[PDB]
Amino acid sequence: FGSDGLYSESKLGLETLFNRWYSESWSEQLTVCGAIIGWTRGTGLMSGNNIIAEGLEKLGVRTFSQKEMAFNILGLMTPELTEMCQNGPVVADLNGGLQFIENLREYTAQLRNEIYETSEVRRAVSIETGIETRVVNGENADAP
Amino acid sequence: ANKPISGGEASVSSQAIAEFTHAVGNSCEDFVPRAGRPQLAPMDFAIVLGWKAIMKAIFPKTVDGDILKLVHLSNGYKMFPGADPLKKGDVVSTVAHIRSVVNGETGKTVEVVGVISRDGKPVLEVNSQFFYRGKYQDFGNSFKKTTETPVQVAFKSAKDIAVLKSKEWFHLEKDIDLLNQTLTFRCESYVKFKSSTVFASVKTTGQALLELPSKEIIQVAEINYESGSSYGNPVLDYLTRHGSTIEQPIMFENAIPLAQGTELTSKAPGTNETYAAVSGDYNPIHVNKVFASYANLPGTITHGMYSSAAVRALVEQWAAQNVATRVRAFKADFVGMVLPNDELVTHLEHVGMINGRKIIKVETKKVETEEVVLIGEAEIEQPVSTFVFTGQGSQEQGMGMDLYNSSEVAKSVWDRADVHFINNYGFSILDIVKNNPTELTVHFGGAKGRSIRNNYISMMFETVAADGQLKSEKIFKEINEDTISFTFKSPTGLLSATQFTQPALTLMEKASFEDMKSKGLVPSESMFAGHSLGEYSALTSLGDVMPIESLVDVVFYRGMTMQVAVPRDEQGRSNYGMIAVNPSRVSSTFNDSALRFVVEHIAQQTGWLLEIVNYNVENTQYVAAGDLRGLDTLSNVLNVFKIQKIDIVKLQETISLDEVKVHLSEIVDEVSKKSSSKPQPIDLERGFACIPLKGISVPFHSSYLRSGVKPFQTFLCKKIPKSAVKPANLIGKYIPNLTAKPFQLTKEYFEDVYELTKSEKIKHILDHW
Amino acid sequence: MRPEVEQELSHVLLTELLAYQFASPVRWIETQDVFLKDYNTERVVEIGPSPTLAGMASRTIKAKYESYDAALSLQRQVLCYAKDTKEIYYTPDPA
Repeated sequence: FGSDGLYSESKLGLETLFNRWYSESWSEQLTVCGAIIGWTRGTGLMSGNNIIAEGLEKLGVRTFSQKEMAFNILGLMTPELTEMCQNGPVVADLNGGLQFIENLREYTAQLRNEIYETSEVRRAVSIETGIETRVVNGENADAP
Repeated sequence: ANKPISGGEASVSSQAIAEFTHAVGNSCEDFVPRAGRPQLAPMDFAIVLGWKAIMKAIFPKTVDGDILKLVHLSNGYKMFPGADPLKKGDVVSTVAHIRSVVNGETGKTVEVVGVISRDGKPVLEVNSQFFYRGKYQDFGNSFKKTTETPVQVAFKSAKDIAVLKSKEWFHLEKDIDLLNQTLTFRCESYVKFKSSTVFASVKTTGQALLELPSKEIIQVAEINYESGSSYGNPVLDYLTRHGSTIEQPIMFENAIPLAQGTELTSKAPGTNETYAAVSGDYNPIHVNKVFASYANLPGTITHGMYSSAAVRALVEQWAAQNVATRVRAFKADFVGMVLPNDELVTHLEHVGMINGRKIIKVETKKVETEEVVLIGEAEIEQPVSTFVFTGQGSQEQGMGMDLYNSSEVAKSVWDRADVHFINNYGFSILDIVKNNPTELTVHFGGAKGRSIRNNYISMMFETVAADGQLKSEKIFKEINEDTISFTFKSPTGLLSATQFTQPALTLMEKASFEDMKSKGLVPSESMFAGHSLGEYSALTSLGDVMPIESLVDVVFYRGMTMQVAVPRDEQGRSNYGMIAVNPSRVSSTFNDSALRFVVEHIAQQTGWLLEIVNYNVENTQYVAAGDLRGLDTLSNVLNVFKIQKIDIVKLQETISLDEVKVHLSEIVDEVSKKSSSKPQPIDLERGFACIPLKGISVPFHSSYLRSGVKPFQTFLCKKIPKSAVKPANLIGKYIPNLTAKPFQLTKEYFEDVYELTKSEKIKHILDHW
Repeated sequence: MRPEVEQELSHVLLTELLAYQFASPVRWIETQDVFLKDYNTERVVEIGPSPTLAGMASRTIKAKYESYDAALSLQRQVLCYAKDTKEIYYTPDPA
């Protein structure tokens, strides 16, 4: 996605723990259960990653709410899944099939500029059709 | 009142002119019948000729009111472009029509426009403005038709096109992307009135058009808004708050007073009976005291059109220098009346410019009660002008950069061509001008750098060898598909290189001209020429045949073919050069023919291609170019008979036998031998007449590179297309360097183009109708 | 000629007027005698960075047009864009 600082350099650096589990001495003190957190929608708030989630789900790809996504992580701590991590590290792709959209940066930015540009050409036209009705019918008759 | 009003056929006579100019005091030379030249008539004679048409407009039953309350508010004249004034034996016809019969809180205002037509073609129009006083409620007859101002609207976003397309009055004819482009609206209205603040039937019907980048305008749309019983104009309200008006007058930040140190007093006459006889305005509120007292006036007041015609003679005296053709339009508002025999002073001043014409503002007041009587302004043409454009050899590091930072229209031409230079050629021409470097490396790194390299491999030129023909080779032979960088080197700055000084000089002289033209400082009919490089800068600005992006293309290419046309040696030098000869610094009897014979003598004896390539000043400046050891004899033949001092034989006449072809033969031959003894990197040897032109290693404007014009012709034919040429911007005004006659389309002007070029492109049109 | 065939000849004249221009001598003596003494111009304006040929226009009117400018009593201006910018732009001093 880009323009995120060292966010992707610190999440990718955390993926050495699956190989450092074997090569080091902390196997019986720590168990690794890394989880790929998917496209989680926010709190229903005003976000650019919330407005395009509807058009992103038209491709057959699931986006998650924060209560569905928490149920996925809470299912990684069931006592049969805590036992799986003691035999070796466990990677859980909780990403909802979003890894099959290849042009994902350019497709999502196409969905932002689709939603934003019709927000302008409908607002400015509603403004200019409003102004045009007040020069023809006069400013005297706007009291309703 | 909507049909036009014919005013009949009227003539001009010498008895009508001379009685007119005496009645107003117009003692200009053009209106008095001298011997030799035809007599002219003033613009004020149009209200005499168009009196029967204009005054018939207030008369219909639909435009109602009494003439005894009628006020003449204003009256203006305007001459159509390209029109001569009225002659002595001129016969004219006039057509008038009414524009607006609007009502107000006081009575109604009638606007009448009448044009004068000489032999079918219109010469000038006159628009008046009358005012029936009273209280009127006839709104069924009230109308107003206009031609609205040329608003230009730009569309720099995709919502601006959608706002425009949502309007039902916008009929988009030719579907085209209007993003980052500008439309111009020529709209005209026709309004009926209902109660002086609401309308009855609005009809705005205009057009819209776009300038496409091959110097071409096309209609892209059509405005059609036919409403009724509305309150205002939404078409005009859209163009007001979105676009800006163009073709408007440009006012100075400080006006300048015109007749300084002179009081311009124009005291009203004793009677109004003489002006009423010379104009036909026989209404008795100016001559009869009974009618002037019945119509509630202070007295038998002076004609309003007298006051215009008498103050026009002061503009014709002080703004124009008593020449009538320079007065193109004059309007005046009759605010407050004058009685006969009262003193009044004017105040001429120059407040702005439009289309190269000067806007002189006048203001006439009475000297005693100090109330303003006449407010008007004129449209005095400038003196006849020529814009010459400088060639190469004069270039400074930082030229035009003070104008670049101050003017916004001189910045948008330097910027528009620098974007073209970076994206297509890999350097900045603003970087060259602001600090000329010794080196400049163009890099071909990325995907957009390998496309820049494709522009260097795809430019070709031609030359001849010792024997053979044209070759059609690459200019940059050292640029190929494995080349990652190319460097330009010049040991005396990069403004000294010809391929960088030519697109930097034509850009500055276009930036300089475009700043003047945006201020309204350039006349309509003005000649132009350029010396050696400026004739490309002349017709990109006054000719308007190529845009700024293709101008710098054909002139970077021009200085490139004028660089590889000479076979340079192991260094950057060669055997060809240039010298500047002065036939009166030395050898005080020489003329243009006494030195053209000498350079032809070394052109025939020992050959070597020595000729003169520009005749700048007669007997003062000739710059001749040739090869070294041929050009070195010229600076050591004419430069040696000021020391041993034989004056040449044509001091009075040649002797009756022909020794002049053979007595100066051995002196040019005894210097021809010692030129061969000099080393072939031949030095300059200025002498006393010749100035040693340094940096010019190519014989410009000779016939040595006659062979190279064939790739340069086919390059020009694809950057100056046929539709881009406007003939009226060149005919009779452009003066080339090839044929020093002005540009004309005549069958014997084409002869001199053939006997200088021998081109088959004009040969196969020379033999037709 | 017809107006739609005006610019056909005006194109093919102008390109050959430019193509052979740099391979033919510059006729600058014989064109200063066109915007002087054939079109009696009262102001010449040199658009350039330095007055090289605003200079040589004043040398021409001092050589063959001194009695001609006086007899017709016309006042010539040989203004250049580089240094005469006050009376090019009609912005004089407020005196």
